[PDB]
Amino acid sequence: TVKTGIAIGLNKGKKVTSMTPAPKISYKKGAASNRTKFVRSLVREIAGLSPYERRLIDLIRNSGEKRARKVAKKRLGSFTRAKAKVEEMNNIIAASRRH
Amino acid sequence: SVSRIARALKQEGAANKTVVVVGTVTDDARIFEFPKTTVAALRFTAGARAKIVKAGGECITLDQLAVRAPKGQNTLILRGPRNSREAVRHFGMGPHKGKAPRILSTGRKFERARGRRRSKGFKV
Amino acid sequence: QVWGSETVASSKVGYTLPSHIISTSDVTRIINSSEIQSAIRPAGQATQKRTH
Amino acid sequence: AISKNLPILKNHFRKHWQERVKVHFDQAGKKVSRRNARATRAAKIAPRPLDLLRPVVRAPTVKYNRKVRAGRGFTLAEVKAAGLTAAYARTIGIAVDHRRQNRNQEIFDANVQRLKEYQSKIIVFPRNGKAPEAEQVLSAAATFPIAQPATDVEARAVQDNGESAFRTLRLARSEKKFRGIREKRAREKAEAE
Amino acid sequence: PSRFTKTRKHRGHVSAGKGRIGKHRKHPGGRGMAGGQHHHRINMDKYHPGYFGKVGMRYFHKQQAHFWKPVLNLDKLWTLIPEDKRDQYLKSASKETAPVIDTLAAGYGKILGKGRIPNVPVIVKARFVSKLAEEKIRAAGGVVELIA
RNA sequence: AAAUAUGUAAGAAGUCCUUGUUACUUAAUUGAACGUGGACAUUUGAAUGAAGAGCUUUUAGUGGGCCAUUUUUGGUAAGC
RNA sequence: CACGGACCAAGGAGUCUAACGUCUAUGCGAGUGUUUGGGUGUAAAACCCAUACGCGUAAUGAAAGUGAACGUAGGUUGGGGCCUCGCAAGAGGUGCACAAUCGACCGAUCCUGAUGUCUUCGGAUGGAUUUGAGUAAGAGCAUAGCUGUUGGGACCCGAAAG
RNA sequence: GUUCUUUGUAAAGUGCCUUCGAAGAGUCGAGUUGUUUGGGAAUGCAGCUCUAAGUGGGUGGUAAAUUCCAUCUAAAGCUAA
RNA sequence: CUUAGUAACGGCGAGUGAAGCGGCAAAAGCUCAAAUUUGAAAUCUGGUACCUUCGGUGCCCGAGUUGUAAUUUGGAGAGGG
Ligand SMILES: [Mg+2]
Ligand SMILES: [Mg+2]
Ligand SMILES: [Mg+2]
Ligand SMILES: [Mg+2]
Ligand SMILES: [Mg+2]
Ligand SMILES: [Mg+2]
Ligand SMILES: [Mg+2]
Ligand SMILES: [Mg+2]
Ligand SMILES: [Mg+2]
Ligand SMILES: [Mg+2]
Ligand SMILES: [Mg+2]
Ligand SMILES: [Mg+2]
Ligand SMILES: [Mg+2]
Ligand SMILES: [Mg+2]
Ligand SMILES: [Mg+2]
Ligand SMILES: [Mg+2]
Ligand SMILES: [Mg+2]
Ligand SMILES: [Mg+2]
Ligand SMILES: [Mg+2]
Repeated sequence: TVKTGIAIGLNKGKKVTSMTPAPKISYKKGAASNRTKFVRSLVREIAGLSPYERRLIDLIRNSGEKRARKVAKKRLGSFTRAKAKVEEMNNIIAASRRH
Repeated sequence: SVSRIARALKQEGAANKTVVVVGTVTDDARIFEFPKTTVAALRFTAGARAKIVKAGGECITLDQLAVRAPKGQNTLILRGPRNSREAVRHFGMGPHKGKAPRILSTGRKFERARGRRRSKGFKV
Repeated sequence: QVWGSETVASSKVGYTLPSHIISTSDVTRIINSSEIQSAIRPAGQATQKRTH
Repeated sequence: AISKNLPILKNHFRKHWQERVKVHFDQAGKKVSRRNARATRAAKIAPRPLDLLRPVVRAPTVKYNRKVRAGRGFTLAEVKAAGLTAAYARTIGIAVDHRRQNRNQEIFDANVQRLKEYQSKIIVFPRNGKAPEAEQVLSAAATFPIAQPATDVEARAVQDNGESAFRTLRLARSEKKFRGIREKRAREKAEAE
Repeated sequence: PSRFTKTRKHRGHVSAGKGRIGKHRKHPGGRGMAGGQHHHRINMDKYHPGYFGKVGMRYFHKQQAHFWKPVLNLDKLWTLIPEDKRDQYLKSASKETAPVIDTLAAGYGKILGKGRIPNVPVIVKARFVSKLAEEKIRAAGGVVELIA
């Protein structure tokens, strides 16, 4: 971004020469790895779908993805998790049933 | 103030009159020139005595003033501003007076609503 | 060195001995000078004489 | 209740306040005991100083970011740059802080020299325990004081470009204020054919 | 001390300077700030106008730090140079060597322009300025520089 | 249409001449309001009086009253 | 013909604190305040002390913000004291505090929209029976004492109750 | 401080280059009811109903949608002054 | 110590009310879980003999692979070269 050198503005601050240090490992916490991929893949085929996920794929197959989100937002807590879950269910319908 | 003495000496005729102040005399840092002259007082600050002697002057005590000038001749008495004091802001507080309330903390929500505007009932 | 004078400093961070509101402690020495006596008008009479 | 022309006070004493009063009578004693702790501590530890050697840090916020001030510890980069291990550092009176990072150069330059000085002015004894004589110096902080960096010089020439300062500081605001409103125009006018 | 207080004088006078008719009773009018809109409303209009009601916006989690900007006038200005160096720069100045005056390092956020400076070039480093204070420094010979 | 009670005036912060200032006012530098300069002094413009004239700050008690001459409303009257 | 009081001794009622107003005294003075802590000590005393932090040195506006000299820091009328003339009575000269009065400056509100301009940003200049706890050669900071204020058992003794 | 003891084909640290990097669920989170806080379209705690993700998750003191940026690494644990 | 009787709450009434930054006192860091020792449960309570006894040495039962030691704890780190 680079600092301007004045007291107010868009890039507010003072010009000083930088270092940009080494990246920490703790920042990469969410990251998957190969052991988890195989594991999570192998547990899903054993366990199968839950009761709301038998109604969730039927709302996509019949009505549509607007009606599917509304339920997934009410079933899960939030709007951002209801985006994800619906996208996960468009791969469960795509990968298993058709192909 | 030492400036208040200088502005009294800028007067027409009063160049060489021994100025007299019954009280303290204080320094000022808002003047970059100051005349010669001879001041007579009870007290001087370290800064005011330094500023008068640096300009080739002389600080005199009130008993030395009596010896030099017994009937009080070629003298000019000065007095500091009494009403400038903060206590007299508040004296005479009432409606339509413009006088400052007695108040500790300021800012909005410290006496600016029902009483100081149309929008909140009335103005004073 | 510990208290200070006009010559040496003080040995206290920001200090100088205090000044006088009167230069001469003796009063009657001032009154009986000359410059005053010339200006002073003549004396009365100590304790009055009761007229009537 | 209310009378005269006095100011309006707010004195909070409607709770059982006399049950919870503290009066610091011990002030004079706690000093003496606090000084006995420092004389005790300097015995059992012996020739080492009473405190660790700390680093130089620039304070936060718009108020205090003129000052320079002692931080907690150095950094796993700053400990390595001087040429010693993070485990070995702690054993020689240095404070290593893992959780700070280095985004600034002028401080990092100072802190390496600060360690470089310290590292030269000590006597590390062997574990055999022969112990050559030396005698303690109680304060490291006294020996390596936090210097205050004089940025600008006294006498300089006079440059005059002619944009009035006050004009700069108003256009800086006026640009900031109207960014998104110009982005909204620039993004719509570009996409709309 | 107690021997100067007036309760020593009232010894031997029945009512202690409180009266026979009215007397000194517990809390006659009410405790504290009671009846400020009722039976003390004349004292609260005159002496405390504005008290009741509320006005501007709220501000959740304000910080006295974000609004730090202590001002300095052009009258003081020269006081930021040490006293031994002050007479050197005043007498016989030029564009080669003017004094730098770091106002942030001395502890000021803005340079207001209250009243008059001697005709000598200077350099003023400051976070903020006003329009008028910038004009007087220009007029004398100096300039302003912006920083953070 | 009284008597008793009640407002204002009896000068220097005033009176007269001289010709300046204005975005107000006049058909009109005519007026208006404040002025420069000059003229008028302790009979300076009724009596009597004046332990001085004026200004500020701050705080107590009190907020049940009653009586008498004259005027008076309620009431037959009342120490009402 | 209202209440308390048979008698004597001893005890028996406007206090201490936190935060404040006016007044007074002392220190220093555009600054002021050593005691949170450190140093030292004949050791709860006395002595010394770095950096910060208050209060003060600037206001105004709900805010974003903006931020105090057209002029010898203005004119007018008073004005103690001082200077010139005078034997005095008086006349001129300049006039600190303080008081009345017409202006300028700072911020709020309403109005006018100049050089320019990333075609919608900028706000020069000039106002207005408006508005402020403002400027106009700084006066406060600490400590101490009378009297006053509020919270506290709050001058001493007294319920029915909960 | 002085004088007898060597545990070891044992243990530890650092330079350089690759392929990798396991990270806590009836929990987080959401709704609703009660309490509590200075915490205001909800500061914490607890009941009941619902219930995740892994370039993810929490936080960013005004609710919501979309796009960015910064900062930490929860649901396991010890420890003088 | 200060922030501060402040930001905020409140028949917005009576009332209530913290936090970051700055100066000091004191300063100290770390441990599991999630990994194949697999060319050799490397670990451990007790019982029973002996000794230099806050415990050591040798046998015998038992606990334990539904995981006891070693290695690693995100500041990283491990296998390979
Ligand atoms: Mg009496
Ligand atoms: Mg009695
Ligand atoms: Mg009373
Ligand atoms: Mg009444
Ligand atoms: Mg009564
Ligand atoms: Mg009775
Ligand atoms: Mg009786
Ligand atoms: Mg007695
Ligand atoms: Mg009290
Ligand atoms: Mg009782
Ligand atoms: Mg009840
Ligand atoms: Mg974890
Ligand atoms: Mg809940
Ligand atoms: Mg509550
Ligand atoms: Mg614990
Ligand atoms: Mg305060
Ligand atoms: Mg609350
Ligand atoms: Mg609430
Ligand atoms: Mg409470």
